[PDB]
Amino acid sequence: TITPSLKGFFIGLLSGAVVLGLTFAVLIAISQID
Amino acid sequence: GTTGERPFSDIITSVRYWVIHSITIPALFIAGWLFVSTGLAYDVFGTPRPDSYYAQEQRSIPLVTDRFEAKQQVETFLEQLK
Amino acid sequence: DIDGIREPVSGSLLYGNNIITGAVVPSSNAIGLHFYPIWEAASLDEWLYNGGPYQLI
Amino acid sequence: METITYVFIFACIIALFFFAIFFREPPRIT
Amino acid sequence: IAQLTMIAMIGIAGPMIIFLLAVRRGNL
Amino acid sequence: VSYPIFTVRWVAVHTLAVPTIFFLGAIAAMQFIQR
Amino acid sequence: MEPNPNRQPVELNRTSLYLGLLLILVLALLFSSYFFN
Amino acid sequence: RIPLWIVATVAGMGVIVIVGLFFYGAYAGLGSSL
Amino acid sequence: PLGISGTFNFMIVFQAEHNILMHPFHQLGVAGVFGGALFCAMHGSLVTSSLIRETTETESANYGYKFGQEEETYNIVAAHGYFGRLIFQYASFNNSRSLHFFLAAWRVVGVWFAALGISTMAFNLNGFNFNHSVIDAKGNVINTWADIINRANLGMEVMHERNAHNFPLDLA
Amino acid sequence: GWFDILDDWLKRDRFVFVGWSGILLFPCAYLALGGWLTGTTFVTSWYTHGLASSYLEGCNFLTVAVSTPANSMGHSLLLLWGPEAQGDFTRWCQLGGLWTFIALHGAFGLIGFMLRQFEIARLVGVRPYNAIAFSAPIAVFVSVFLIYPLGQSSWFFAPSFGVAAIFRFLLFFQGFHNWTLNPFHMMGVAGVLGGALLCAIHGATVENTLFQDGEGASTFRAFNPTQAEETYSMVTANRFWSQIFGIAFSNKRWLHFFMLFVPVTGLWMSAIGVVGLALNLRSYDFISQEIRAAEDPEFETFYTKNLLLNEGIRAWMAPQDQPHENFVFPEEVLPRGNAL
Amino acid sequence: WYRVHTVLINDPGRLIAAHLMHTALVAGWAGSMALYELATFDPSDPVLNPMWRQGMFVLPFMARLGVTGSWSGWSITGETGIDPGFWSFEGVALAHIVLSGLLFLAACWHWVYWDLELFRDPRTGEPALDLPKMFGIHLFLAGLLCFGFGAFHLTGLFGPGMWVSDPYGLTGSVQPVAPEWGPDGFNPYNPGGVVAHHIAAGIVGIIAGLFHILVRPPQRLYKALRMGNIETVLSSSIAAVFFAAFVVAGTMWYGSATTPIELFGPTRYQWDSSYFQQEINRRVQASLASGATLEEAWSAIPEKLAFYDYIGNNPAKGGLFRTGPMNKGDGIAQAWKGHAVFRNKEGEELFVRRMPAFFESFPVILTDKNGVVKADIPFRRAESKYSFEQQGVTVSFYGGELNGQTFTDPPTVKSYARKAIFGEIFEFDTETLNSDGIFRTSPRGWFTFAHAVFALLFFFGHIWHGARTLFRDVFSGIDPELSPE
Amino acid sequence: ARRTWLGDILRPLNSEYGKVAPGWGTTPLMAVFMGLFLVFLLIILEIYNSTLILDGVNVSWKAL
Ligand SMILES: CCCCCCCCCCCCCCCCCC(=O)OC[C@H](CO[C@@H]1O[C@H](CO[C@H]2O[C@H](CO)[C@H](O)[C@H](O)[C@H]2O)[C@H](O)[C@H](O)[C@H]1O)OC(=O)CCCCCCCCCCCCCCCCC
Ligand code: CLA
Ligand code: CLA
Ligand code: CLA
Ligand code: CLA
Ligand code: CLA
Ligand SMILES: C=Cc1c(C)c2cc3nc(c4c5[nH]c(cc6nc(cc1[nH]2)C(C)=C6CC)c(C)c5C(=O)[C@@H]4C(=O)OC)[C@@H](CCC(=O)OC/C=C(\C)CCC[C@H](C)CCC[C@@H](C)CCCC(C)C)[C@@H]3C
Ligand SMILES: CCCCCCCCCCCCCCCC(=O)O[C@H](COC(=O)CCCCCCCCCCCC)CO[C@@H]1O[C@@H](CO)[C@H](O)[C@H](O)[C@@H]1O
Ligand SMILES: CCCCCCCCCCCCCCCC(=O)O[C@H](COC(=O)CCCCCCCCCCCC)CO[C@@H]1O[C@@H](CO)[C@H](O)[C@H](O)[C@@H]1O
Ligand SMILES: CC1=C(/C=C/C(C)=C/C=C\C(C)=C\C=C/C=C(C)/C=C/C=C(C)/C=C/C2=C(C)CCCC2(C)C)C(C)(C)CCC1
Ligand SMILES: CC1=C(\C=C/C(C)=C/C=C\C(C)=C\C=C\C=C(C)\C=C\C=C(C)\C=C\C2=C(C)CCCC2(C)C)C(C)(C)CCC1
Repeated sequence: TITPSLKGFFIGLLSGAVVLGLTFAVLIAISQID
Repeated sequence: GTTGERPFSDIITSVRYWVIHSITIPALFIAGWLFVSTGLAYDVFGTPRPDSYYAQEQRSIPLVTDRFEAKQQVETFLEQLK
Repeated sequence: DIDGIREPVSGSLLYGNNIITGAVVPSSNAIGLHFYPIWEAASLDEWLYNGGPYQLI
Repeated sequence: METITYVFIFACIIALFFFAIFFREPPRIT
Repeated sequence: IAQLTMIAMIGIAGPMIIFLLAVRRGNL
Repeated sequence: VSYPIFTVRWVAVHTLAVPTIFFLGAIAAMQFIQR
Repeated sequence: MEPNPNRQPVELNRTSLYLGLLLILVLALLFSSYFFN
Repeated sequence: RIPLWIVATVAGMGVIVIVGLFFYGAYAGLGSSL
Repeated sequence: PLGISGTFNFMIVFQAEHNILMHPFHQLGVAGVFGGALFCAMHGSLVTSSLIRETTETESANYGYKFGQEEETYNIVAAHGYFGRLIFQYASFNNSRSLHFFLAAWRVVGVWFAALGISTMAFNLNGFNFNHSVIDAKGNVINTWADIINRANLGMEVMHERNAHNFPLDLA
Repeated sequence: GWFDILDDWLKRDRFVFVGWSGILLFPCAYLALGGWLTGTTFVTSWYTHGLASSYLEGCNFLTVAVSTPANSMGHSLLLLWGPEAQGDFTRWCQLGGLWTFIALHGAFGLIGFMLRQFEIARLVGVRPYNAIAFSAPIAVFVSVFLIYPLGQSSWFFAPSFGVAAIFRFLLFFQGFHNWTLNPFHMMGVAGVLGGALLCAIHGATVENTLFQDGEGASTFRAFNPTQAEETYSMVTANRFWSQIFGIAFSNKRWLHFFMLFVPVTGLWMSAIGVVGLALNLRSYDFISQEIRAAEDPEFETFYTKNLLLNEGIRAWMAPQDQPHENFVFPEEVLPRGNAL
Repeated sequence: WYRVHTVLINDPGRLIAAHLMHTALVAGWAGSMALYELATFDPSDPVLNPMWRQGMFVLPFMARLGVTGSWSGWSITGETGIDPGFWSFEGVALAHIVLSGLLFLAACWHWVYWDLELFRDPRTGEPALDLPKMFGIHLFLAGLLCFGFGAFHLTGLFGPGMWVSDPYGLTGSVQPVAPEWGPDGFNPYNPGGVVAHHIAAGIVGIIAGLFHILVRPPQRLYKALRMGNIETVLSSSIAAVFFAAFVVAGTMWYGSATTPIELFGPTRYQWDSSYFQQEINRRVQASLASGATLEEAWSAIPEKLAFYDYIGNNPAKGGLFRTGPMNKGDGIAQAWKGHAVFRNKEGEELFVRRMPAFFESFPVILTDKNGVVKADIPFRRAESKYSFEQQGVTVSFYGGELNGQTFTDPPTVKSYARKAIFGEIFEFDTETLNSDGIFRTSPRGWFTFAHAVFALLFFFGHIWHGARTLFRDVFSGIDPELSPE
Repeated sequence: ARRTWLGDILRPLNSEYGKVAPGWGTTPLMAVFMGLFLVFLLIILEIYNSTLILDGVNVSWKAL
């Protein structure tokens, strides 16, 4: 448990999510504005 | 058939364009040229200065030996040349 | 015998029994860019050694 | 064999050629 | 040092013979 | 007619367009260097 | 056991093979030698 | 209002001229034969 | 040499005496050939991708055209509406005749070039030479990809026509 | 219905259609086309192939590329936060990082883009024959960029993103693989050639069939766009070939679906053979031959000739090509004709 | 023809008979292959001629899951005094065989008896199938039959464990395995991570089954995805078949506990890892370092193990048209000749640089340690510097069959160096099946090659069928009447 | 439609045809199991690919 690459894998998961949450949250902003 | 087409087919002739763009083009050109003229580029991607390929002497090539500690190699393989 | 040296390389069927192998081999340096008219080879067997069939075709 | 096997498959393509440039089933104009 | 000037001049010459001809208007 | 400038057919253009005018610009520096 | 309706006629034209008979017979010539090895 | 034509000639030099620097840097550059 | 494998021999020799893969000509054979393939897939694609409605899988859809009819089994604008929609409009073809032409345009244009390329080197104006090109400061030789290409060449270079020439330079 | 709100915007006929596909297609299809260019002009492969990549190094357009990683790597996907670079753009850059990158993003871009066809043709309303025709290409790329590498030694031995870079890849195959002798590849050839032949046979078969349904001496003004029916009389052209080359068409419906087959078809062929090269399981030898050759210094076929090339284009190559397998090649040992 | 099998898209009557058949041609091919494989698998030896040598494609799969005994009286183990019952490669084969003619029989029922009761939807006077439902139970079932896999079989609670061997082909043997769901329970090599998987997803495969059998398909999915059209389920699955396909043809290539060595072959990456060597050698090192002689040292290293370090047993070296069992290639492996070390006048221990994957030919180069070239058979003889003879090399065998000897005459020495490039030299019986001398890939590799074109071809119409799914309407042709759009 | 022993006992299983449900309704609960899955697949993918080195997890033949 708590390996240096388990960590990198979590960090990668969020960064994955980070681009999902931002891309997706900015997609509906413009979604409903016309 | 239907087209929600915006200006375009003329916006180059745009009087304001070739103005707020007679500032943006060259401001972009040199912007990068510095990323180069500085030497930053190297330090960015690690690319070697034409003097930093082989150390002043030794004729080997810093080939990445293993797979898990690769970076470390590169590390010492970098400081190498001196 | 394409290249000059007398060392015939004949891919074919009734010799090189295959389709990817065999083919029609070129003329031989010997008689280069020279016109080798079947009727030159003092023997059709000669017109054969020297890629004669190639040209004509 | 083979040498034959090869000639045949060929002497055929020549057949299937003769059959398509003469027993072509006429294109109709309607 | 650099006649890079000459080539550009000769260049700009004829592509701007048309400019003047289009700004003076002249059945091109 | 009534046209805008901050359109997607714009974001696209500026995705690849400007880095490139940068890249080619960076290139001249590349073709001075030596030794 | 009454006959079956989903039994349409089986389609094939006289040059359809002229397209295939070629493809297969030629396909043969190539892939042959690699059989004789 | 700039002449749509001149928009095409001034630029058609941009490549025509930049590729010219490019082609020079191949006779003295870092990628020269010397 | 006329025969499957002789082709290759003939070819490999070439690539080893003329850097013909390093040609901005041979490029143009590929350029177009590697195009016609890319395009034959399109016009063939789109066209078939746009056919009226004449049978409903009773039999096939390739019957939507009895030969001779002056109609055009496929829909032109119905077609463009797509490609114009794939890559922005203006990029997809509007006029049908300016289309089909372009199809001889791509192939023939470069297939010629290639034809010239070989025909050019039959006089020894071979593909690009970058062997070593890229240098170091002291002078060490820094390898160009095309340097590798050199070995896979020098390799074939040496072995081809072995025992057929008694000197060091192949001038043919 | 917020789901339809996003949808709503997305697929709205902009200038260059976006779409749902747009959320996959567009990004990956960016950092890829991108990444290539990025390393093409800034990064060196010198630590994997001790060779120059970027334009900065002095390299030429042709001689540039984002060289696959050192074979020392394997197939590890070199994540940035991958234990390889441990998370470090500069190094991750040096360890070749861009490869797995460019390849994988392009992977998903090629996915996203095939889906980019299925979307449109379904909105606009048309047969899925475009996207279907994209199989040809997803194959080719998939066969030669993922499966190949994977079934072999390293990511290394995979093609490298550049011109001279792939040009190498070619000779490589001619050498230790003798690809040119494979039934498959000899079909890919069949496709990529005929498909082009068609692309032109028909191309100019058209430009020279159509009618005078316009005035001037130029065909551009000529009828369309979709109005009057047909420009080329498929009958007047027909009898032209049925009398010259013997056989011609009929039914442009198939001539438009045989134009699809030809290439998309043959191109898939090769893709198979190529998987075969993964396990080195290739078409190299013709038993019947080597055995008949072995015991007879007087039997020579092109086959053997070609076969000798390979050794040449291998002995000289490999060493400076496969640095990681420290090749040590004495001058003698090295094969080579007499006098050359 | 191109549509000749469309006559079933609807009536699951003559449609089940189709599946009922393909699936009798499959098990029909089952045992039939085995009798064939079976009818040619010379068991007499498992050390130099394992099933995986003499190309055996179906056999290997039996052993793995248990059946390793045969009514002939032997076992792919070596043992001679046992014999599972009806479940011997004999019955196993026989089994399917009966099944085929068995399934066939019933396949008939369903074509003639196409119009069947429950075959139609009640409310309407036409035939149809509640897909989401049939899937519900098929799924569920999957799960339960799965589940018990690890539950009894693989564990032994009821059945033969599964084949498992220790790090080096050596002591493999069918044996029960207890699940291990800690992290290591996910190492493609840790058997427990496969018996713990099958109880896991089987249990879960069950839940899903129940859910999917009860719950209902939320409209925006049943109307989005044209389900209700048997067409959609053919694409929603082609994709799962090719998905797993690709990976099975990935396990064989890359070490994988389901793909044992002793059953299919050596990992190509076992000749790349130099694997076998770093071991065999460490064994000569602990034996030598303790009370034993250089001649006594290698004698320890057993055949089996030496044999593995040979290239000819590396599927990497095959070729697309090397038509048969590896044995036809280099000959029927008879016995190990014994590791050979080359030396010279001086006496330094030279080392033969080996041939790797790609190369079908190599030049014999000798480099002592530290890596300097100390001898090599020269293609060019005139400016020969290291040439054998001139540095006069000599090899000596320790262990094996040729052991204790020391060869000195160039020709021979030179010979050994050549058969050296292949790794460990053995003596091959080529005569029996008249070998040719062109080592072929192994089934371990072969398999990998078909879950190729079969995986690759599959994906492509997952696109074509998945395109006849969403584009039903079109196909026949797009509406002869649209406006601008 | 022909009668059948086993058959009568099969439908309704076959009957509830167009058994649609309210709107996309149960979708979110689904794509939430995929979120866990797609990561899942990816978590082993990165362990096999030798990028996700876990404690006491030697991805070799040397397992036992
Ligand atoms: C045709 C239709 C195409 C459709 C197109 C669809 C496009 C969509 C693309 C999306 C997916 C692409 C991205 C997937 C990346 C997979 C990463 C990978 O590869 O991961 C790679 C690694 C494999 O591990 C390997 O392991 C090797 C040796 O391992 C062993 O090495 C020693 C053994 O001697 C030791 O025992 C050691 O402990 C042990 O690890 C080497 O180390 C390698 O460097 C290393 O890569 O992860 C593994 O386990 C591999 C497990 C993956 C399962 C198989 C999937 C890949 C299919 C290719 C395999 C088939 C082979 C091709 C042959 C012909 C094909 C028809
Ligand atoms: C998986 C089960 C399955 C089923 C029930 C079908 C059914 C069908 N497919 Mg299909 N297909 C499948 C899987 C399946 N496919 C897979 C996995 C792929 C890869 C993408 C395809 C790719 C595909 C294409 C490209 C096409 C079809 C088409 C069809 C239809 C054509 C009519 C008929 O079937 O032709 C069968 C008639 C024949 C005469 C078959 C003989 C064909 C010979 C020449 C192939 C030789 C193979 C055989 C000798 C050995 C095969 C073993 C090996 C494949 C395992 C039919 C609905 C066609 C369509 O029009 O739908 C109707 C069509 O163009 N399929
Ligand atoms: C997968 C990515 C990829 C990309 C981007 C390229 C790109 C290229 N390859 Mg290539 N190649 C690849 C994979 C790729 N290849 C693989 C996997 C192989 C297996 C061997 C090859 C084998 C190969 C050979 C043998 C050759 C090439 C050649 C080429 C070049 C000629 C282009 C052409 O003729 O197309 C025709 C055009 C189309 C099909 C339509 C699109 C055209 C492209 C996308 C645009 C080209 C413009 C360019 C990028 C810059 C121009 C700027 C201007 C247009 C504004 C081109 C740079 C030729 C070369 O010599 O390089 C010039 C050549 O001889 N390739
Ligand atoms: C009745 C159950 C049954 C059992 C116990 C067997 C057992 C066997 N069969 Mg077999 N077979 C069966 C039914 C069965 N068969 C049927 C109905 C057919 C069609 C006629 C066949 C056709 C057949 C052939 C052609 C062959 C066999 C062979 C074999 C033997 C080796 C194959 C093997 O190891 O399986 C391997 C099976 C798997 C590893 C399972 C893979 C299936 C996938 C991975 C599961 C997919 C699940 C799906 C996605 C649902 C989701 C799951 C959910 C829980 C998440 C083995 C003794 C081989 C043989 O006889 O060699 C001696 C052989 O060549 N069978
Ligand atoms: C060649 C690529 C390709 C293309 C063009 C298609 C096209 C199609 N598929 Mg499909 N599919 C593919 C690959 C592809 N698929 C693979 C590899 C699988 C494995 C299961 C599937 C499984 C599948 C199912 C179950 C279904 C389809 C269906 C379809 C059709 C409509 C739905 C769909 O497209 O979903 C496309 C799906 C995606 C594009 C996935 C989204 C993108 C992924 C999830 C991103 C995740 C990657 C992430 C960054 C992780 C990193 C990876 C790491 C290794 C680096 C359409 C024709 C539907 C259909 O046709 O039914 C009739 C349908 O039901 N597909
Ligand atoms: C895919 C999953 C799977 C597979 C492939 C197998 C495969 C096998 N198991 Mg097994 N097993 C499993 C899951 C599985 N198991 C689970 C979850 C459990 C928990 C209990 C078990 C528990 C278990 C035990 C205790 C035993 C096995 C055994 C076996 C093997 C012997 C069966 C044989 O090959 O004949 C397969 C032959 C056929 C499928 C023929 C099909 C058609 C014929 C005609 C059957 C019907 C004929 C006729 C109509 C009458 C049949 C019934 C009656 C005659 C018996 C092998 C097949 C036995 C072993 O010894 O095998 C060597 C054994 O003793 N298993
Ligand atoms: C000669 C090589 C070749 C190239 C250059 C090429 C290029 C293209 N083909 C396309 C389409 C097609 N090709 C098709 C069949 C074929 N295409 C073929 C061969 C090629 N096709 C072969 C011949 C078949 C025919 C037998 C079908 C019919 C289509 C489509 O309809 C489609 C189209 O409509 O085009 C107009 C376009 C789709 C654009 C796209 O997917 O963007 C999305 C992907 C992006 C932006 C990222 C790139 C993805 C790749 C993996 C990344 C690689 C990046 C580097 C390698 C760049 C390479 C440059 C260096 C190596 C020098 C694109 C212009
Ligand atoms: C008339 C048009 C008709 C169509 C056919 C035209 C085909 C012409 C092909 C020419 C391509 C290469 C030109 C070589 C010039 C040269 O050499 O520039 C090189 C980089 O090139 C380049 O950067 C090539 C630029 C291509 C990148 C485009 C990819 C997609 C991005 C576009 C997005 C735009 C929004 C760098 O030069 C280098 O310069 C020095 C390095 O700094 C070295 O010393 C060497 O001199 C070396 O040559
Ligand atoms: C050693 C050589 C062996 C290798 C073979 C040689 C390469 C063969 C390449 C040609 C195949 C392409 C056929 C196009 C399909 C087609 O459109 O022609 C169809 C069939 O014609 C054929 O198949 C006829 C095949 C024989 C033609 C060979 C001509 C010989 C040389 C002529 C020299 C003239 C001086 C006929 O019509 C087609 O089928 C019709 C239905 O009967 C439909 O209308 C279709 O739409 C389509 O028009
Ligand atoms: C009669 C009967 C029986 C039995 C039966 C049986 C047992 C049968 C069978 C069987 C059989 C007899 C089987 C089979 C089959 C199989 C098959 C038919 C298969 C196949 C084949 C194939 C598949 C092939 C080939 C190929 C090629 C050519 C190449 C590639 C690959 C392939 C494979 C494709 C009994 C008395 C018991 C009871 C009932 C009745
Ligand atoms: C990287 C990366 C990324 C992204 C990226 C990008 C963004 C890329 C890009 C890019 C780009 C965008 C690049 C570019 C470019 C370009 C260039 C540099 C160009 C050019 C050129 C050219 C080409 C020119 C010209 C010409 C002419 C005029 C003639 C012929 C044709 C041609 C075209 C050649 C991120 C951050 C996400 C992550 C990390 C990595």
